[PDB]
Amino acid sequence: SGFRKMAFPSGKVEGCMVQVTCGTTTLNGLWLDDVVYCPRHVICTSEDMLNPNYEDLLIRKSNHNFLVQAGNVQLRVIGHSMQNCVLKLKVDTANPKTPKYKFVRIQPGQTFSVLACYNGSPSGVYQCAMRPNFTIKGSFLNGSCGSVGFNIDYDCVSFCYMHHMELPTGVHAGTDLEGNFYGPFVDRQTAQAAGTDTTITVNVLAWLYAAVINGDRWFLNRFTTTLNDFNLVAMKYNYEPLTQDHVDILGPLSAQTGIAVLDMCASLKELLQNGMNGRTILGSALLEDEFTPFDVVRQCSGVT
Amino acid sequence: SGFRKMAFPSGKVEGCMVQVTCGTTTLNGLWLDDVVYCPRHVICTSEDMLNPNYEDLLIRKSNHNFLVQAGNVQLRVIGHSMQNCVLKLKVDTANPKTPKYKFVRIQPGQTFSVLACYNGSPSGVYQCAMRPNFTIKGSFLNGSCGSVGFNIDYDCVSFCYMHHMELPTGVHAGTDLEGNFYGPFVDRQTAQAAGTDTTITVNVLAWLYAAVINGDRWFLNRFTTTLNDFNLVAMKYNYEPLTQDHVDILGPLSAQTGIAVLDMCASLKELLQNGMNGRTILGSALLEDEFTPFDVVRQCSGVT
Ligand SMILES: O=C1[C@H](c2cccc(Cl)c2)CCCN1c1cncc2ccccc12
Ligand SMILES: O=C1[C@H](c2cccc(Cl)c2)CCCN1c1cncc2ccccc12
Repeated sequence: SGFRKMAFPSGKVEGCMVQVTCGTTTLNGLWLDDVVYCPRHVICTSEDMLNPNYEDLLIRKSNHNFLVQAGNVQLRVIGHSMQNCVLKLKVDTANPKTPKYKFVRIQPGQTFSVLACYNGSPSGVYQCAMRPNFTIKGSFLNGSCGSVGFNIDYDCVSFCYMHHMELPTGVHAGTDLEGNFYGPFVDRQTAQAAGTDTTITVNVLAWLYAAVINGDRWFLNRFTTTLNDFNLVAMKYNYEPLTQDHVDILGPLSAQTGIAVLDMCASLKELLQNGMNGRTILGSALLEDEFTPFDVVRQCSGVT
Repeated sequence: SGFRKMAFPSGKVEGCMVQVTCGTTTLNGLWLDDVVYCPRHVICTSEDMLNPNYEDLLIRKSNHNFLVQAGNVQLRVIGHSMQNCVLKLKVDTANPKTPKYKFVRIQPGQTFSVLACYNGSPSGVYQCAMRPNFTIKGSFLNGSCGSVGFNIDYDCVSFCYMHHMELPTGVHAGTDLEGNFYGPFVDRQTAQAAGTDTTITVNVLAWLYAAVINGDRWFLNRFTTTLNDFNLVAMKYNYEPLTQDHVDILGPLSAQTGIAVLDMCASLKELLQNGMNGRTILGSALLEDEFTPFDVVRQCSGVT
């Protein structure tokens, strides 16, 4: 029993973190095999962040200008190239701690663990979600760029995020491991619109299923609804429209609890229309949307 | 910017997790140097959990009855002994992955990271606090016993908790690494009273300071209070009484923000008396108490 905002164990990712310095800028890098991946703005000073021409700035940089340190040892840089918004620094030594890995571009609403890093050293791990507006509500200070987001399937690490930027709003933007930003964001210090952040409806329903499993049942009611009726309410509350794909994914949790997905939708509808009335669900006074249906089954079954 | 319920990186602890089996019972063990620490109820079947005589049960067990597996390799057990509620299994091989470590008995209100484990394999990491009633609101299923709680200071791991039990209430009880339970709990399957769970006032104030630092300021008011006046309100709301020691520890956050500790107390008093009125603080609709003043400074300064 108990339901926590749980992150994946970070050991496999810690063994990949390195420090990358170029000129006066220092950030984190990800060392997998003989390649170190990092945000391309490592070649930038604060001044050229206003309007950088990355290709022109990179021309002034040679292999020896990229200092890569793993713990206390220096890595020899034998190659450099820019792939979208990331630099790939080829080093002469394969990371002996490279786990089995994949690079994946996650979908909005999917969750992942972040290993926040400063100077190539890990400071903390937390779980978060890719918001529908392609931002992440992280916890990142200056120097945390190059910190990565990931998921683990038994022994395989699927890297899905690389931290690059903090918006003036305090939320975070970054890329997949091929250097493509999630959302419309550019690696420029300019005013950028994040967009309307809607609630991940399928995740809130999964979390309601987790609450029933863990004993919190006060919110279950005598009502049902339809997908279209529920969606009229979800629209009014800036909740993502629920589809049959979402209903299908909630299948296992619906079977585990014996509560039909549309009946759970009616409970959600009533919570949206009436509020929590001063009560809590799984120690929260708001509807939590950073647990996917897969996360709930995993945490409630103890997959290692 | 951003404030997350952040856990320590778990790599150092993952390298210590092993599986311990005795008879038909399997749980987790902690391998440090040539010793494996685990809950003493590993010698128990479900039947003798009702009223076990651990010393009599242990008499029927020899070194070869304790199977200790680290990954896929078996460890040879050359010694066994019971220290309070934990067993110490001496093995013939020192853990090559043993980090610098200490065993510490934490104080109620202190926080720590938990690496939940099943069959000696890590499944997830989350941050939690030792409640004033000596329980932890964890996320643990059957098989998670022997999972440990810890803190990290640069490279030293301070082990502070070993999971043993889930109370009928759904909360968790366990021991320090010398086998002494936190609180009044016994390792018996019997009805046990957890006690009144009060809110950790100094932690809520630290979290309010973190909110001001991260930009959420709506709750700051034009009022002040005294320690005695504040405590009259804290009593009414089952909040821990605030002392001058708590005020002194909030010193650095008070200096960082320029908000006197008693002025922040008045903001807290008003939030307790008036509620949140449908608003949030750091993405929460309730007052969060699982961040110590040390946690807030660390997360807001990026200590690795
Ligand atoms: O956002 C940035 C800068 C930036 C500006 C424009 C585009 C890009 Cl790609 C990056 C570069 C310096 C580091 N950085 C930061 C990244 N995360 C958290 C931060 C917390 C406080 C202060 C800066 C932070
Ligand atoms: O609580 C217990 C049992 C127990 C009973 C009485 C005293 C002691 Cl020391 C231990 C032993 C089996 C595992 N266990 C569990 C520990 N944590 C989470 C659990 C979630 C669901 C079911 C059992 C859980």
